[PDB]
Amino acid sequence: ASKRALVILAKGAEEMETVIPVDVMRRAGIKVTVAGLAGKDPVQCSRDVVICPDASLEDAKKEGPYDVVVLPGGNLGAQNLSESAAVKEILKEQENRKGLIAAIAAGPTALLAHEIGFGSKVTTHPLAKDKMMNGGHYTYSENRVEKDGLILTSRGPGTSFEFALAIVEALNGKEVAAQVKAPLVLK
Amino acid sequence: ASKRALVILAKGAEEMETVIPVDVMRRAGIKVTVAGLAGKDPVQCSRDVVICPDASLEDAKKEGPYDVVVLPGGNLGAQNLSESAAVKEILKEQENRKGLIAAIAAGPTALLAHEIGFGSKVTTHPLAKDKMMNGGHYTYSENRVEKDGLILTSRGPGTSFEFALAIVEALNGKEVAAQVKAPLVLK
Repeated sequence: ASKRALVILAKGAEEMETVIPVDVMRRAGIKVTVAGLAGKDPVQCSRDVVICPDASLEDAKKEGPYDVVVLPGGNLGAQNLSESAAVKEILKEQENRKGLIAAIAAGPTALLAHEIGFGSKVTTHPLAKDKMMNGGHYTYSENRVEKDGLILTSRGPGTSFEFALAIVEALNGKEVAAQVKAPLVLK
Repeated sequence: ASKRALVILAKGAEEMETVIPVDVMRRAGIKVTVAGLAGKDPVQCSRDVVICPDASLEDAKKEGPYDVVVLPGGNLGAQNLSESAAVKEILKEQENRKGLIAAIAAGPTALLAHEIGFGSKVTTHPLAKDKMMNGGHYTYSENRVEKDGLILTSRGPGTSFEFALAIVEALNGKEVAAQVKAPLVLK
């Protein structure tokens, strides 16, 4: 009955873009699984914050399917996601089953690497735009949060709450989103 | 030299109110030490995100003094901070040395527990106002970020960026604060 979310955590991930969505989704009653790309070991994020995943991606991948697969940003983190064959398979399967895919900041560049959702209108961190647009497989947007069907993208740490709340609305509805939002004291 | 910051991490701390300041301060070139209240073991935050401290508070306390002591929020986390004799001593020392003390959400209630900065104008998460105002030792504010001398407070996850940038400006200046802010893509 409860929606499930898979958050793929790789070394170099932007910790704020990882923690805000995980926190907000759990406030929404979503069962969130933080899966480590390299395994079950703790992950050293971009600003040295060390986060211990709930499980390895290899294991979490066997506990699917998920209502949403979340790709945090962070330059080095995104590169790790982009080079992962496991991630490629996870996203292809999610896209095939018509499941939501959400990526923030540099995270969307992983979609390009795995040829996911070509033709979609997307946004990324301003510094990741060129990389994301290489080949013109997507149409760029400056919106803080962009949702084109089952592809949901966002721009950076500063858009993480909007990003997370958009995921919540897509999975649990806007009433729940509004309920979760109020206590956050967002402007 | 570079400024130093001490972030006291206790079980039940709100992970967003912990990670955002740590991340933003490090982007500001501030040497941040995430110290675990109970020790050097991983800490289970309010929304189950597990964070590994850089060191135990016991050891971090020996590497002082710090230019700012940061108290994250989270109902249960703030309660642990409020009940800690180690925290009481650290804050008293910081207050006596005229060093900055910054607390967010429920975090300010730890200031009350340790009789820190009485008379200061402060803010807290709306649900922590009554606890903070017990006895009328402070004057309450609705401002998203309140700074009365060396006592800096904020309201919640949604004010974490404002809170963190306020700390940066207080330690490294308005110029550095603006430089760090731009890449965040804040609204």
